[PDB]
Amino acid sequence: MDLPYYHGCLTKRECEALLLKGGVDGNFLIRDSESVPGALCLCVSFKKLVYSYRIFREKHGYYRIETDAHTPRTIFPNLQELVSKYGKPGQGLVVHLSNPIMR
Amino acid sequence: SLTIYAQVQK
Repeated sequence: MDLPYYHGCLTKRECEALLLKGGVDGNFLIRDSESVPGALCLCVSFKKLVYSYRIFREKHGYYRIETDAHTPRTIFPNLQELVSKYGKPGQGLVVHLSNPIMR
Repeated sequence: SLTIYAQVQK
């Protein structure tokens, strides 16, 4: 991958160091998941903590963000359209996506 | 850690 806010070389602590000493809730980036290998994590700052949402790549190249058990399966044909959705308030996250931390 | 894992809710 290719997008500016996707960091691939990036530990959890490193990302938390870059998200928290950012300032505003709404700081976000994408990184590789450490728990589910091959998955991604949308990470955003909110209330002095990072909130991570795993992203699964599926069969035909879809991106499937982890939704809870009472929320419809929500998939995106690419990654910028997933980030485009969560830039809008009240979409299911703890805070919407405001400030991209670039690599 | 200082990361909370969460799921989308809408």
